[PDB]
Amino acid sequence: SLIRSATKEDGQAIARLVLVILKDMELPILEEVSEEQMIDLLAEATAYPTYRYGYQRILVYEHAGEVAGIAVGYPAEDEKIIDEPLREVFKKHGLAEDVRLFIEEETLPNEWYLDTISVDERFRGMGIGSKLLDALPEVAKASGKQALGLNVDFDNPGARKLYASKGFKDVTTMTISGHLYNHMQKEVE
Repeated sequence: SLIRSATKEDGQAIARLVLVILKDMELPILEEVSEEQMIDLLAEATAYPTYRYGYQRILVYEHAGEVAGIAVGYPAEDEKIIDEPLREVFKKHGLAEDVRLFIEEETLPNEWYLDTISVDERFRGMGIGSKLLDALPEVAKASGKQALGLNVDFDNPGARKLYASKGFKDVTTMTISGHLYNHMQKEVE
């Protein structure tokens, strides 16, 4: 029902969705910090313009006036600065600043890079991811980028078919933390 860019008040909702990703990565920080505290830390980092999951980097899909899914991405040149805000928030809260997060080696030069499309578990099976993805060319374009890019795991040929059908084309191959990926791009107006 509504697609809009995230606001500062979408912090907790974005943080809940991001928690799912962390931990699916099995980040060791989740053994040391409770879920509730991790959500608070993430939400606070959300308020930084440059954060990986900063609201300014995020498109929201609103279903029944509630955050149902988010699409998150950034210019490729921003990849080395995106995790700094979360390290700053950790330092503020007395935690070690050098928590293991993402390996920052996944983009190609000159794309708007799609980091994640995440759909709330309560709203699966409703087309939300695929609609968020339809909205993304205009985001790349407004960013001055002529390519929108992404990585799909080799063992996700279903997702890869989905992106193919939306105009994405295989461009390279990457290995990140043992997993192999197809890097795909779609040209933008």
